[PDB]
Amino acid sequence: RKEPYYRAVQDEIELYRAGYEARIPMMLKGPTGCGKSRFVEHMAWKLNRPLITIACNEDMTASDLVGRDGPLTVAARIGAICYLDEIVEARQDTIVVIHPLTDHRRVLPLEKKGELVEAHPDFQIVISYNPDLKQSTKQRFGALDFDYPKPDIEAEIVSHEAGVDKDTAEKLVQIAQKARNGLSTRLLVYAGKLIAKGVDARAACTMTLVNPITDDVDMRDALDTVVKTFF
Amino acid sequence: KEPYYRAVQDEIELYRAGYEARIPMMLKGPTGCGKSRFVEHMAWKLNRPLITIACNEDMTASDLVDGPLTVAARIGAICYLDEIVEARQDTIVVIHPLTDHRRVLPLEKKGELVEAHPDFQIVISYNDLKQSTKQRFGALDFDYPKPDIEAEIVSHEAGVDKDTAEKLVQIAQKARNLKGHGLDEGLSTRLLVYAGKLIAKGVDARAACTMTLVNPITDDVDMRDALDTVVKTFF
Amino acid sequence: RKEPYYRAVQDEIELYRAGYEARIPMMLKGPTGCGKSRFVEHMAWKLNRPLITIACNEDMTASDLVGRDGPLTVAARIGAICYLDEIVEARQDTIVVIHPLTDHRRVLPLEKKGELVEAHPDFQIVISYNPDLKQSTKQRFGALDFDYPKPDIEAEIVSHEAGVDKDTAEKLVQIAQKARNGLSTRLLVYAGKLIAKGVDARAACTMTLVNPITDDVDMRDALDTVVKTFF
Amino acid sequence: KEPYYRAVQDEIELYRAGYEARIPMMLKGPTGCGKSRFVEHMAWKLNRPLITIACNEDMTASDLVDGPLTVAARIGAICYLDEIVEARQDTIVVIHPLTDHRRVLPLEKKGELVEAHPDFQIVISYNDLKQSTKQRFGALDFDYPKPDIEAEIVSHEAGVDKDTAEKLVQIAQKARNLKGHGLDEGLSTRLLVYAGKLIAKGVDARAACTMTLVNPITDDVDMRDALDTVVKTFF
Amino acid sequence: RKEPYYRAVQDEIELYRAGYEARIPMMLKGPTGCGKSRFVEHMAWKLNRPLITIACNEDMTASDLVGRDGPLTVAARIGAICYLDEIVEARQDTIVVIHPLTDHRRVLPLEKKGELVEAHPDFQIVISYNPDLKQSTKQRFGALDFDYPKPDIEAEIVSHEAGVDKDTAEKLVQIAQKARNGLSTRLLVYAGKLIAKGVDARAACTMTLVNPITDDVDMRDALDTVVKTFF
Amino acid sequence: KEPYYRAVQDEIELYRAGYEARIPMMLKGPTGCGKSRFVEHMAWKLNRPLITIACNEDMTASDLVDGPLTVAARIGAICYLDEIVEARQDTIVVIHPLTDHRRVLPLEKKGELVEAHPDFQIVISYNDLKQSTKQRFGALDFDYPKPDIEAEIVSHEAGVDKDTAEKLVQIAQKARNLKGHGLDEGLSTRLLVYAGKLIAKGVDARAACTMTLVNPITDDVDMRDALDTVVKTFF
Ligand SMILES: Nc1ncnc2c1ncn2[C@@H]1O[C@H](COP(=O)(O)OP(=O)(O)O)[C@@H](O)[C@H]1O
Ligand SMILES: Nc1ncnc2c1ncn2[C@@H]1O[C@H](COP(=O)(O)OP(=O)(O)O)[C@@H](O)[C@H]1O
Ligand SMILES: Nc1ncnc2c1ncn2[C@@H]1O[C@H](COP(=O)(O)OP(=O)(O)O)[C@@H](O)[C@H]1O
Ligand SMILES: Nc1ncnc2c1ncn2[C@@H]1O[C@H](COP(=O)(O)OP(=O)(O)O)[C@@H](O)[C@H]1O
Ligand SMILES: Nc1ncnc2c1ncn2[C@@H]1O[C@H](COP(=O)(O)OP(=O)(O)O)[C@@H](O)[C@H]1O
Ligand SMILES: Nc1ncnc2c1ncn2[C@@H]1O[C@H](COP(=O)(O)OP(=O)(O)O)[C@@H](O)[C@H]1O
Repeated sequence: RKEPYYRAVQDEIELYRAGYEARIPMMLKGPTGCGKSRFVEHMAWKLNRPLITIACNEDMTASDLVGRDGPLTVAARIGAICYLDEIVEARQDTIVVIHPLTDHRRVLPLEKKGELVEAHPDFQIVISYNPDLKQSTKQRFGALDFDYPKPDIEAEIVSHEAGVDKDTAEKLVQIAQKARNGLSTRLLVYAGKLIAKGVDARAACTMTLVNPITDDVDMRDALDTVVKTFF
Repeated sequence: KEPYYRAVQDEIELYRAGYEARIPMMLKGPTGCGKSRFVEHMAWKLNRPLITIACNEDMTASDLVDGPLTVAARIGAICYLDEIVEARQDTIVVIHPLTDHRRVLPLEKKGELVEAHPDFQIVISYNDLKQSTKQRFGALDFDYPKPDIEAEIVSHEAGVDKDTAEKLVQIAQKARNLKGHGLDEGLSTRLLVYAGKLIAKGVDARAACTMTLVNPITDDVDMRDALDTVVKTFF
Repeated sequence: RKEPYYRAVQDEIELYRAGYEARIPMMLKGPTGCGKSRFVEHMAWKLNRPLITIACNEDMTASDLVGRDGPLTVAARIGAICYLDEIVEARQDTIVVIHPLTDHRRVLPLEKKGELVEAHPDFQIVISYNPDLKQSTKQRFGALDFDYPKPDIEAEIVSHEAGVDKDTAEKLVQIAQKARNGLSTRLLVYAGKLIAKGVDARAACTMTLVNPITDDVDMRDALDTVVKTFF
Repeated sequence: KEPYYRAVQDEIELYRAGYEARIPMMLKGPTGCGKSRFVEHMAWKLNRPLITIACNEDMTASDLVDGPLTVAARIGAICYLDEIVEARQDTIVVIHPLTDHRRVLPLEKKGELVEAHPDFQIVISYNDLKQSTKQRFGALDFDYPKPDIEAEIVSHEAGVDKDTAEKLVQIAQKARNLKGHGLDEGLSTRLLVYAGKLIAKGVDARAACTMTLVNPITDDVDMRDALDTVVKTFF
Repeated sequence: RKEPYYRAVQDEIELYRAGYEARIPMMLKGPTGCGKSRFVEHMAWKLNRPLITIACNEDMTASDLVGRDGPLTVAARIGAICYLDEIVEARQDTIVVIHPLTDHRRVLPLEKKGELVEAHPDFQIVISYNPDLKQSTKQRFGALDFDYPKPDIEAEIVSHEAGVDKDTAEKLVQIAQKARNGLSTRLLVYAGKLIAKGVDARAACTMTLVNPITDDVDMRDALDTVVKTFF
Repeated sequence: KEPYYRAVQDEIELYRAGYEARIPMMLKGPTGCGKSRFVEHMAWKLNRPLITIACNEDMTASDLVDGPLTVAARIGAICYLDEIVEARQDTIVVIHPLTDHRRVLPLEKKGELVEAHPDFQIVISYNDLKQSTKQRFGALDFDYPKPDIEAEIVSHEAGVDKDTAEKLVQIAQKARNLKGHGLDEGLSTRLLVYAGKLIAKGVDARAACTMTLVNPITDDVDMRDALDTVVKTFF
């Protein structure tokens, strides 16, 4: 596995490491595209552990999770980090399935199969939360508070991923900063990456910063005035 | 193999560089405005295979995931998923790991994980979707072409002379003017095409416009005659 | 196939013929029992083409349409006219299935089977619409505006189908005309057909014109006053 | 084989000619008023086989379509579909091509199309249905028979003397008077039957009427004693 | 089969016996735990007849009832008493399935199997109703009006089932009587049975009379004042 | 094999006699207050096998009914069904004949009826359920233990000294005070445990309390700093 590029905003990586070894289930909280998913993949490799990602949604059922085997069960048998992305989207009654894996009992009853699986001692559930869950689900997790990084830091992230000089990346950040009166950092990476293809700066921002997020016209010409301030 | 497409703006070059960065694109705009044909033109201009998916609700994970979306990932082909919003959401999130820096779709159950070809790109069409999904895309905004260009397209697609096409656009122009004033959506370019070809076959122009431009988009009688008023002035 | 009796009210039959040969999908719009279904069957035989009828409803799914093969697919392979009656009743997300058959692309992706079918060059979709659909579905169709025919004409239709003299048929029409302050022409055919069995004229109308349509009592004795005007 | 039926109106002759024209009939009216028994009497009087279908929601297309509805089409038998409104709607529309001038049900999947026998007729029962379906039927309106006739039926069905039957109808009469004033629906003839036969077996008439005429139709206590007041006057 | 202990409150047992032999379907109406289910089992054995109980619920379907064979069908073939407990809870469209068994026609169409079953001449449907059904379902049944028995009688029932002296049972009844400003008689049996285990009288009532029924705090200290009146 | 449990009240003796009468018990109270561990302690103290069921919605009749609930009936073991309300209702009513005087579960389809062992007991957990089901149970009301006892539990479970545990409880005390004033539910004992063990591993106590006591239960910022104020006073 190649190492995923994650730039630490604060002390979130040792808090996770501490939390991981300490048996406790982790919850990541923040807006869209603030590096939550990437953080997991960075910790998954840094701790030298397998990674299984689950894109949760409103139509996902329990048997999609445990099997008919399923991702959650596989993640339980082999020592893997099970990342339930977008936990809010999923039906909240399909998530109580993970409850036998989150407290001191660490097993998964596949009562359709008549089997009680072992939880590989190196197993942990991490979930993504933006920005509702049950209290019997919330209060079984430790929580990290993620957010869009400091302007200097985000500018470093954009330049590294999109492939543009600092001066352009700072402008993308300053535009984005005022744009969130959330707006994914990935959209800034897209914008810069387009500029790295000889695309008009405003057009690059129009494609990524004003069009994918809102279909309100007078919205756009409020964000396309702030793009014209810097670019 | 160039499919007929007339650019209204910088969409051809913007999508070009948009593909050069392998960025997931979203085509936004009204129905029948050239979105589905724009992809074909770019798939030809960028010189690469194209796989089209018509998204409905009875489209499970399996059929999207031997799977067409999986095929475009192997070959390195532009994957155009038309009308994504209609598809149930356990599909919309299937494309999520293909929108990451990873470039990878998980062929679970069946076996291995699939790392996509460097020439692969995912394209969707859009007028719901979550902000988690919308912000994974770059976006181009399509609207009905200006009278000059639109008439050229109609004339070419309908097989009618320039004069007839201009009048058809003129009718469509007077009808798009009425959105929020009686129409849920202005007149499509597709219906403009539909009209000229009835005319190109000898059908009375007033009748041809009635069954393609007036009737399909309106049930209200007093504003349907308003469109009929327009037709009787240009034809 | 025996020819279905269709009496032309105006220029709807050459407009369909013109529209058919011209690749465009047709939509029939009008009240219940104004001869929409019959018109299709008349055009189906007159153009010497196979006919597949689909009774759309709120519980009909896409796999009921394309197959698990289905009617729509069969209609696509062999050169047939696929008539989707009562298109408003069906779930509007199950109808976007026909979209790949209605524009210039003319195919049907059976992604459950891994097959892309050819559209037999003599294939067309016609739908029944009373009196909502998506704009992405509406604006792919040409539309004919059907309605209950002129009094003289409907009287001819009733006499031909029910089997009664003109004088009785005119009365059924005049009653119906004022009854629609819709009311199917078929109910008039039923009424006359009962009169052709030695049934009291008012009783024949009571069974067909006032009872099947409304369960409001004071409604009935408003329609049973107009039946007593003519009969 | 004549099943016991007493005509309240011209329903027997109206249905007779209604069948002679092979017209789809609908029986409208309250529950337990003789609708399901009227069909049997006519199926006997018109001298023809009869197939009855009890429509619920777990009645797919297959079970209606070797299928009973298909059987009546082959043989030429009156097909009585009881409580149509309860059935899911992909069934209600199965009968549509059998209500046309065609007289034909499509046995799709399995094979051929099925042209029905000239002696076939479809009958439904009704107190929802679309106007597209309701206007495919002729309709007869059933209501509870007038005191003279109703008592004769009760006496015959219950096996009680004329005097007892009249009082039971009298109780039912005073209860149908209260609809919109405390009762969702008046007292059925079926419950009137139920009462006499408890009485025909030696059960105290006040108790017999209580568990058949009062209790099954009312939960409200102060109007339940209102019905109990009626019972204690005739019994 | 051992005889179930049922104490007759009034003339409900001969009315059932009379109703049973007289072909008519029976309905039991009353609050929770007033001896409705027990009454059926008492009549089932006293009439020397097999008994099949069905716990109706909002997710129960028709095929759960008739088979895929099912309980209702089995109860129809062999001469058994089919007891549909909690009929209000079930989907009311899944219960019209029993309609062909409740009138003079006594059959069950398994149209999925292509079979019309005989109704064993000794077959009857009894249902539990607390305290809505369709009129086409209601008016096919005879109805018995059950209720919590007279204080003297209920005290006899508690002493017999729980195993406590009269004086304790009367107190449980008097507490319960005022508690229903329903409250199951079974909760009184539980309370006394706990007292028969050396449990504090108020604690025994707290576990059964104030805690299982309400989660309102100021409710509890209104019922725990009346428990302190007698105990 | 005694699992660590500290009694807050008479729950151990009340459940003891509650089992001696073979009465179905319900454990009521907030999440993470020791309900699931109380059963284990009693299953050990009463000297008998224990089968635990985690109830979700995709738990049909079959998996509850070779079935664990059936197993506890044969063996004579306490059957703890955790979070019953989450389970679909055709399961909640499966336990109904096991709550009667009969003591019997019907293994239908598969065959015979199953009479349970005299040592069998059914236990559920609860904070919906019908009154028909709730009144089939005896009930014990659990709440978070008083500061003395709670700190002892935290200290034991967290592996921290008495002083640290008391402060953690103090923080939890100041947070349970805020329910109805900004919090949907007070701080669990489980999160109190979670905090001490980060501290028992060298994590900064202010950070440890932040990610276990503050962050998991609050999204509102101005009252999240209110909890942060509390943390900065005790740590
Ligand atoms: N430390 C970081 N903070 C913020 N964004 C980052 C960081 N490191 C990488 N990114 C970029 O953010 C983009 C989106 O992050 P993502 O994993 O989608 O966040 P989320 O899971 O919260 O949506 C990635 O493409 C990545 O390049
Ligand atoms: N450059 C163009 N701009 C607009 N419309 C065009 C252009 N070229 C062709 N068309 C016509 O406009 C119609 C647009 O419909 P299509 O692109 O197939 O679906 P949609 O636009 O809804 O994705 C086509 O029928 C086509 O004949
Ligand atoms: N030209 C016509 N106009 C109106 N009604 C007609 C015509 N020709 C036949 N009919 C009669 O109308 C009846 C109902 O027509 P139908 O096909 O049900 O219309 P729809 O499909 O709009 O409900 C048929 O039984 C037919 O006999
Ligand atoms: N001519 C009649 N009119 C009214 N009721 C009758 C007549 N003949 C018999 N009955 C009795 O009335 C009851 C009507 O119920 P039934 O006809 O079976 O169901 P429904 O009337 O709801 O279709 C029957 O139980 C029958 O005993
Ligand atoms: N005659 C009676 N009246 C009231 N309760 C009784 C009677 N006989 C027994 N019981 C007790 O009532 C308890 C609950 O009765 P149950 O069958 O649950 O009533 P329901 O079916 O109305 O809920 C039983 O445990 C039984 O011991
Ligand atoms: N006697 C006790 N009272 C309260 N909490 C306890 C006790 N003993 C242990 N605990 C701790 O409290 C937590 C309670 O969670 P648990 O009992 O497993 O779930 P729940 O209480 O939600 O059923 C456990 O993690 C356990 O470490």
